Amino acid sequence: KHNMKAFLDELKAENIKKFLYNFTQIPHLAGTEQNFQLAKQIQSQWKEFGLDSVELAHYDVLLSYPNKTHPNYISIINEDGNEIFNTSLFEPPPPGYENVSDIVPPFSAFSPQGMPEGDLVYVNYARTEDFFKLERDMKINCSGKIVIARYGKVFRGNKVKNAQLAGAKGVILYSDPADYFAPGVKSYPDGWNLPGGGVQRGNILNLNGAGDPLTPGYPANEYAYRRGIAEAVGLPSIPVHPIGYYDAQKLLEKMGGSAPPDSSWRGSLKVPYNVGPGFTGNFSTQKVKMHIHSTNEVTRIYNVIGTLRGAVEPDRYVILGGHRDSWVFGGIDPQSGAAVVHEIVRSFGTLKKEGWRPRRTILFASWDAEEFGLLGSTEWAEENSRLLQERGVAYINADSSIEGNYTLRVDCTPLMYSLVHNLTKELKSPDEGFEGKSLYESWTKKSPSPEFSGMPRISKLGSGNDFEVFFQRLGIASGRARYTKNWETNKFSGYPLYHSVYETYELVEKFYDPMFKYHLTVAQVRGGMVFELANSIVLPFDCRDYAVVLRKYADKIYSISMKHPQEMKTYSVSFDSLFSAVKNFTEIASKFSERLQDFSNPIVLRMMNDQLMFLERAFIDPLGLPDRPFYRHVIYAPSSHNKYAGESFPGIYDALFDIESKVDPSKAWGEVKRQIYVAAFTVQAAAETLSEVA
Amino acid sequence: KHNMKAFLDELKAENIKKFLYNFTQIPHLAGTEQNFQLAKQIQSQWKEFGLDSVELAHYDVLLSYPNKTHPNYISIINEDGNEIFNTSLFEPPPPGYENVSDIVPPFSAFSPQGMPEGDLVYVNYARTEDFFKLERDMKINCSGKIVIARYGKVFRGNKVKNAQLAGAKGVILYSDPADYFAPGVKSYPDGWNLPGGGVQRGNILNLNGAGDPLTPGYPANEYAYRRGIAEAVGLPSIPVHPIGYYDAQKLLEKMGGSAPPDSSWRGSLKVPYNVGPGFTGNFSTQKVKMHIHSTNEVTRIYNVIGTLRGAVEPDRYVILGGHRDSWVFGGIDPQSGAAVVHEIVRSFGTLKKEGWRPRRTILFASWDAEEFGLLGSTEWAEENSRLLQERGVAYINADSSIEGNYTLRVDCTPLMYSLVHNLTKELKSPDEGFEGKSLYESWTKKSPSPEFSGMPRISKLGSGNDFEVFFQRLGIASGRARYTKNWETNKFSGYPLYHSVYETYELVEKFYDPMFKYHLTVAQVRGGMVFELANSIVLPFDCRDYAVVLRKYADKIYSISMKHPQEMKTYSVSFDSLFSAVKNFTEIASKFSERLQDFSNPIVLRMMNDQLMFLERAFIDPLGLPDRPFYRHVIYAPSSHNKYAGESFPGIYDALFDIESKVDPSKAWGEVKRQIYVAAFTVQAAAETLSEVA
Ligand SMILES: *[C@@H]1O[C@H](CO)[C@@H](O[C@@H]2O[C@H](CO)[C@@H](O[C@@H]3O[C@H](CO)[C@@H](O)[C@H](O[C@H]4O[C@H](CO)[C@@H](O)[C@H](O)[C@@H]4O)[C@@H]3O)[C@H](O)[C@H]2NC(C)=O)[C@H](O)[C@H]1NC(C)=O
Ligand SMILES: *[C@@H]1O[C@H](CO)[C@@H](O[C@@H]2O[C@H](CO)[C@@H](O[C@@H]3O[C@H](CO)[C@@H](O)[C@H](O[C@H]4O[C@H](CO)[C@@H](O)[C@H](O)[C@@H]4O)[C@@H]3O)[C@H](O)[C@H]2NC(C)=O)[C@H](O)[C@H]1NC(C)=O
Ligand SMILES: CSCC[C@H](NC(=O)N[C@@H](CCCCNC(=O)c1ccc(I)cc1)C(=O)O)C(=O)O
Ligand SMILES: CSCC[C@H](NC(=O)N[C@@H](CCCCNC(=O)c1ccc(I)cc1)C(=O)O)C(=O)O
Ligand SMILES: *[C@@H]1O[C@H](CO)[C@@H](O[C@@H]2O[C@H](CO)[C@@H](O)[C@H](O)[C@H]2NC(C)=O)[C@H](O)[C@H]1NC(C)=O
Ligand SMILES: *[C@@H]1O[C@H](CO)[C@@H](O[C@@H]2O[C@H](CO)[C@@H](O)[C@H](O)[C@H]2NC(C)=O)[C@H](O)[C@H]1NC(C)=O
Ligand SMILES: *[C@@H]1O[C@H](CO)[C@@H](O[C@@H]2O[C@H](CO)[C@@H](O)[C@H](O)[C@H]2NC(C)=O)[C@H](O)[C@H]1NC(C)=O
Ligand SMILES: *[C@@H]1O[C@H](CO)[C@@H](O[C@@H]2O[C@H](CO)[C@@H](O)[C@H](O)[C@H]2NC(C)=O)[C@H](O)[C@H]1NC(C)=O
Ligand SMILES: *[C@@H]1O[C@H](CO)[C@@H](O[C@@H]2O[C@H](CO)[C@@H](O)[C@H](O)[C@H]2NC(C)=O)[C@H](O)[C@H]1NC(C)=O
Ligand SMILES: *[C@@H]1O[C@H](CO)[C@@H](O[C@@H]2O[C@H](CO)[C@@H](O)[C@H](O)[C@H]2NC(C)=O)[C@H](O)[C@H]1NC(C)=O
Ligand SMILES: *[C@@H]1O[C@H](CO)[C@@H](O)[C@H](O)[C@H]1NC(C)=O
Ligand SMILES: *[C@@H]1O[C@H](CO)[C@@H](O)[C@H](O)[C@H]1NC(C)=O
Ligand SMILES: *[C@@H]1O[C@H](CO)[C@@H](O)[C@H](O)[C@H]1NC(C)=O
Ligand SMILES: *[C@@H]1O[C@H](CO)[C@@H](O)[C@H](O)[C@H]1NC(C)=O
Ligand SMILES: *[C@@H]1O[C@H](CO)[C@@H](O)[C@H](O)[C@H]1NC(C)=O
Ligand SMILES: *[C@@H]1O[C@H](CO)[C@@H](O)[C@H](O)[C@H]1NC(C)=O
Ligand SMILES: [Ca+2]
Ligand SMILES: [Ca+2]
Ligand SMILES: [Cl-]
Ligand SMILES: [Cl-]
Ligand SMILES: [Zn+2]
Ligand SMILES: [Zn+2]
Ligand SMILES: [Zn+2]
Ligand SMILES: [Zn+2]
Repeated sequence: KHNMKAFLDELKAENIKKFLYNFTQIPHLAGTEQNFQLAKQIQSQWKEFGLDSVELAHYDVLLSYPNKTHPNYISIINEDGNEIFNTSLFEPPPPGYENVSDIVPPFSAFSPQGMPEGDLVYVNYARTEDFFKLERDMKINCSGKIVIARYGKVFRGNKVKNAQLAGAKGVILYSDPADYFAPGVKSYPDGWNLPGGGVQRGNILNLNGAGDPLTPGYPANEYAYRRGIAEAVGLPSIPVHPIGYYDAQKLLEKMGGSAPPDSSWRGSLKVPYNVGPGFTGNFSTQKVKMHIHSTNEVTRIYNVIGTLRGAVEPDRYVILGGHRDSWVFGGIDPQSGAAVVHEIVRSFGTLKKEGWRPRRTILFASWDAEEFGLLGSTEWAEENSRLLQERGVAYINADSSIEGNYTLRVDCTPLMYSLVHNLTKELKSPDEGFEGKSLYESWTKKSPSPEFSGMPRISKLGSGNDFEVFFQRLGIASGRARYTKNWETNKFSGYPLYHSVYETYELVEKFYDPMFKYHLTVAQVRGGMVFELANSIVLPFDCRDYAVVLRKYADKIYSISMKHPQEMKTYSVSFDSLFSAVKNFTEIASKFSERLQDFSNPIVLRMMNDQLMFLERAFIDPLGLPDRPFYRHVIYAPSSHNKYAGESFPGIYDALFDIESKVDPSKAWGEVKRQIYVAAFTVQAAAETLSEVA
Repeated sequence: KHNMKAFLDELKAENIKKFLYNFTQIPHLAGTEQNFQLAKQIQSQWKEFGLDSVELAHYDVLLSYPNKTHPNYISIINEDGNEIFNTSLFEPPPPGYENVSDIVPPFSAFSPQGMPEGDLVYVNYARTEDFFKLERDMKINCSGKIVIARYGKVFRGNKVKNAQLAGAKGVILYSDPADYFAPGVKSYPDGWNLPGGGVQRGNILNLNGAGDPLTPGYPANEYAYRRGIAEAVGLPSIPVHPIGYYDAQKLLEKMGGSAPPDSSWRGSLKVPYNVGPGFTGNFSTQKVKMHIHSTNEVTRIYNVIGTLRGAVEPDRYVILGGHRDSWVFGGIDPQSGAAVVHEIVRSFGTLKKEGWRPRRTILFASWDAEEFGLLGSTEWAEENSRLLQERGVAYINADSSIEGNYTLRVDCTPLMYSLVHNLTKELKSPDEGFEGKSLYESWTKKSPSPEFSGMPRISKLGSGNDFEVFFQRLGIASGRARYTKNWETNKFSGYPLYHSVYETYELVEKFYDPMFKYHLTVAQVRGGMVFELANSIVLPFDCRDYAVVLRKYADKIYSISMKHPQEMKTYSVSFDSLFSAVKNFTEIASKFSERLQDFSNPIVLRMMNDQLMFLERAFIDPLGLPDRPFYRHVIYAPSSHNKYAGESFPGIYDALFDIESKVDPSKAWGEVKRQIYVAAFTVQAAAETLSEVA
């Protein structure tokens, strides 16, 4: 038989291992020849595997690279202008790779050029609340200063945005061992920790969903009109560069001015973590000088798009996508994901060669330039938005399959909660001590829901990966799943070797997953989800799960507002409409579920499948969120303080944030009321898509 | 049998006559009790007629009314401040209606209040080219002047916008007998011409598709947040008032300054049509003073929405809609249309009572507040946009059925051209001399296509009626049809009694259509279109007709650009991408048509019906046109110079308009190139929705 068990049984850990080795021997940086060659290899192999069509979709997008003959570095400079200490020009390469060429040195992609010189201020994680503490409580002014911030907690582009608005003239990002060195584990190559010379690459854009900075709204095809660089979307205005903790120690050790305000500001280095500005007495005349010479360049990128045509509903698309470009070798990010996608394609293709096809069309994507701002997925979605609008059932992302070996991590739309619970109850746990137990059992034990007993945690979607355009712009039901660590406070910081040269095949094979059993489990989860979405007669979405969360989110946003009772009285701020809409959605969803269970009629079925498919779509507002036109989902958006985190009722949340500091409370509370109206209307309008159609 | 002939045969001229009489005995001004009572009557009757459900959908929108105890008028004032001539406070009511109460006096809806006093400048029709002539050629400055303009040629809101930007401090609109008095016909009540005391009411908003000025984007429901009046959309900034030609003569007769520049500036009154500014020598010290005291008021409006549920595809909607609110009695506008809709509902209901249902759902709408800016249709579409997006097959409008007795007039999407041709070939011509001939034959003879021999003229859609939100915002295939006059130069001016108290039942019964045969023909066209759209197994849309027009429109926009060859050389302005996209659309449409003719499989059928339905949808750009976010169709928009006219490739057209006057030609030609890219992309993306789906 050709059922899900047949699909799942065909997946093999040893194939995932072979693919991971094959994809990680040389760097695959976006825009480079190496990565184009890998695209062509994947295209050829997906064809061999049995897909109906496999094409490359190319775009010409703005990328950023260091200047090979004018390298980036930071100095401490004396009053005579002598550079007395310099940060490293490259990470010491790992054993056996010291002769690999074209390893891009650490840099912050899209930094502007400059050579700012100044006094340092230390800003902890450079979060919104860290700058509030500095400027409001400690009365420290960052204007004209170079800020030094530790990586962790929030997306680095948010740090840079925050520093820019505080008036900084430059930002130095570093990896503190508090966040990137687990106690009792050795540094690479002897363990999975970051060494003092390791550095985390990554872009510092704030694109808010736009994709290529030069072509917002439209694909960057051959005839595209491009914005001038001065009008580009999302580019930082001050130079930025990342460094390792050996170099950070040298910059932080001489810091003077004010003591850290409390222990949450101190990392694990042997320095005081003084906030500054500037250095202690003896070194008061020394400064820090940055030298950044990176260039932004329009560069061709290539997505591979494979199609497995549906037997019954070929005009309904289930998409499994993940990226292929990496900063260096991509041992975890992304090739641990890409190897899983490759084995999933091979398995579906095996069934296809035996005469099977899925009910609905499955599209498989190998995206390019994810590391430079989700560029490949977003340009392709811009090109194909009308097809995706009207035909897109679901998107499952497939970046890194592992970031630890402890338990499952899942973020997805509520419409997928029941699917994930049911699938994980049918899969074997790979965990020590849970032999013979379901993955649902191990996951629920290790990562309990904060809300419900005997349920696992599933988080909201924000941004930070290639599902963003599908979910936040287009309103296609999306999900993601991987294996993770037990390090809760580090959930947005990345594993220690994230975006470093040290993330290699050997890292994964020696220290993360020697038997590739966690990779196999992730392949079963991602592939099983795609299988069910593409083959179930009724789409496997439960609208009642959205009703449950909407009440949760309404209670939460009401509780934030209720911190300001006198203003709610003064400005007549009522959440009554939003609770009414949620109540209506709950009632209508319950009645729809009854009809769905109670309805031989393929028109009623498809009518009902269309209601299920367009339900996520109903939460899209074609006017977008305030000043973020490409974030259009009214229930979820990436947090304005941390792109990696999802925020619920984002338009209301942002209207309320720090509202006590707004100079015109009438205007500010008016906009809260406006956002309550938009949210109440949108929830009611989504509910009504589930009513009887006539 | 229950087929289209059965539906068409059930329609009766004598019923349309009875309904028209019933709907025109008292005024039905939007927001008044009279119009709410008519809504309730229609709701009850549509229920009686057999519809499955009939509901009222109400909204609270900004309307505008004169002040009953502080009337609007214009004076000529002497230097001592004595008002020596006053315009009328009301139109002399027609015979037998001199005791009807609540006839709203002539006013321009949404005029601000004020009492500006100044010198007159005469501006012909106040078109963009009339102001170019005044300011650029004649060197006459309208700043601080009161402008007097004749109605005709373009939407009055465009006149007001133009006058405002020329610096006018007020606008007086009047009906010149050149445009509103056909030679050799008597004035009402003895014929269909406008008497010297008649006045055309009408709104002067420039909403650009927004609907209620206080709630753009969202329905004006009970909990809506409203903009403050200072932020309202589309309100004029200077007072405006309309007058009849007896009063105009008194204002124009003393005009001095410059002679009219040529004969196209002279109307038919016995005055010189001097442009001014101000009066001739003896009267040079007299001024004109306006007194406008109208108020804008949020007021409840009511749409009636009737549903006839489809037997096979109940989640596909064919909509027949037209408005019910009138300025006064609405003899032609709108009740000649509403009477036709009423008889169409009665006929469909007769079939329903015999056991028939249409294949797809038919929705019938009686819209409110069309006269105040398409408010009822637009608020309802805003409320239901997600259902309409995903389920809307077509919208057929049904305002005035007659504006003459000469031949048919049709404006519709190219997707409906073949449907209209085929239907009209099967209907009887009602015209004298064409007894026994088809309507297609008479129509083609009287209104030949400028492009093709043996074809009739069908025009583009712009705005001016309730189809606007469905077509220009949502991208639902739309059409309209009525009987018209033989007066080509008057095609946007309105029939002589347009929006006057004199448009009564007697006007229609005596002078337009005594046998109600033209009304019956229009009912057969509108109803036949709805019947075919709701019942044909394959949707009756021909994508190849869009391919033909797209080439026409591309040739036309290229030819406009080619008036500037040196700039096209300098700025490398190429239309190659747009012609490539049109060529691709033509090829793909041809192949789709082959499959459609060549494909027992209801999934392939519906898949193909969905491709047909979403084809109009593909021309929508979710970012809208420049500074007009609610006009989203890339091929058509209402002309920026005349809301009644449709413009093709509007984004390119507006980028090119008057480009030789732009101060920064680099920037201006850059934006032309941007608009070519958007249009080429959009045409290619629409073409690709017709490709094989996988
Ligand atoms: C959740 O679904 C429910 C339906 O079960 C839906 O209920 C609707 O609520 C609206 C708003 O309360 C009701 O609107 C009323 O409609 C009547 C006519 O039916 C009007 O007369 C009312 O207006 C009068 O009263 C107002 C309030 O005092 C005054 O402001 C106004 O000036 C008038 O005096 C009012 O518009 C509507 O009837 C019901 N529909 C039902 C029960 O079928 C509710 O809106 C849904 N929630 C959301 C957020 O959409
Ligand atoms: C109408 O449909 C046709 C398909 O029948 C479609 O043709 C496509 O045209 C584009 C643009 O010309 C082609 O893009 C090329 O793709 C190749 C790889 O396939 C690239 O190597 C090309 O780039 C090189 O050449 C460029 C031009 O000199 C340089 O600017 C560039 O730097 C490179 O040197 C180029 O991107 C595409 O291959 C075809 N696809 C086909 C034939 O299948 C056409 O685009 C459609 N029209 C519209 C408006 O969409
Ligand atoms: C906007 S352009 C982004 C470009 C690039 N993207 C990433 O590197 N993404 C990594 C981030 C890893 C650290 C944060 N972890 C989470 O956010 C997280 C949430 C849920 C689940 I299930 C798994 C992981 C990733 O998603 O794996 C960048 O950020 O530089
Ligand atoms: C933006 S709010 C509009 C509110 C209101 N609308 C109308 O009165 N509409 C009348 C206009 C009649 C004169 C112009 N004729 C055409 O445009 C025309 C084109 C094609 C065909 I087939 C038939 C007629 C109408 O459509 O009948 C207004 O204009 O004050
Ligand atoms: C990754 O695997 C691919 C596929 O097996 C290898 O590419 C093949 O290499 C052989 C020998 O050079 C050629 O004959 C084939 O044409 C290639 N097939 C393709 C590209 O589809 C590639 O060598 C492997 N890479 C590494 C680093 O081991
Ligand atoms: C840090 O790097 C800089 C740049 O290479 C070094 O400064 C240069 O030193 C050379 C040789 O002494 C001079 O000829 C250059 O003019 C210097 N350039 C600049 C910009 O100062 C510096 O010596 C290095 N510092 C340390 C401690 O290694
Ligand atoms: C997850 O599994 C549950 C348990 O089998 C499914 O819920 C059952 O669905 C069937 C078919 O509609 C009903 O007859 C049962 O009453 C349901 N049992 C319940 C709710 O306890 C559920 O549909 C599955 N979720 C999916 C497929 O998304
Ligand atoms: C228009 O026609 C309607 C429907 O026949 C008339 O309304 C009816 O009037 C009678 C007598 O007053 C009542 O018994 C019914 O209840 C009404 N029916 C409705 C409202 O559905 C109305 O009188 C006619 N109007 C004019 C001006 O002739
Ligand atoms: C035009 O109308 C105005 C306003 O009613 C008339 O002016 C008024 O005349 C009365 C009686 O003589 C005075 O008491 C008012 O003070 C006047 N009002 C204003 C604003 O001037 C005027 O007489 C009318 N002119 C003509 C020619 O009929
Ligand atoms: C308008 O009528 C024509 C003439 O009957 C229809 O075109 C025919 O359609 C049938 C069915 O697909 C084909 O077999 C013929 O070859 C067509 N004849 C032609 C093109 O000359 C046309 O489809 C009708 N238009 C509609 C229904 O929108
Ligand atoms: C990189 O730096 C070199 C050496 O100074 C310079 O010649 C070249 O212009 C730079 N390349 C760029 C800016 O792309
Ligand atoms: C910070 O410093 C600059 C002076 O260089 C000043 O313009 C700015 O207002 C200061 N901000 C605060 C909060 O002191
Ligand atoms: C794998 O799990 C073991 C046992 O709990 C742990 O000691 C090891 O550190 C884990 N590896 C990683 C990379 O987390
Ligand atoms: C209308 O005019 C009267 C009489 O001057 C005045 O009392 C009232 O305020 C006005 N009504 C309005 C502005 O709605
Ligand atoms: C028109 O008149 C005013 C002076 O009242 C002036 O400000 C404006 O620039 C003038 N425009 C032209 C074109 O003369
Ligand atoms: C109706 O047609 C006749 C004959 O052509 C014409 O004389 C008459 O004016 C028409 N009526 C109207 C209102 O156009
Ligand atoms: Ca783009
Ligand atoms: Ca509105
Ligand atoms: Cl992922
Ligand atoms: Cl109409
Ligand atoms: Zn990644
Ligand atoms: Zn990454
Ligand atoms: Zn009308
Ligand atoms: Zn009208």
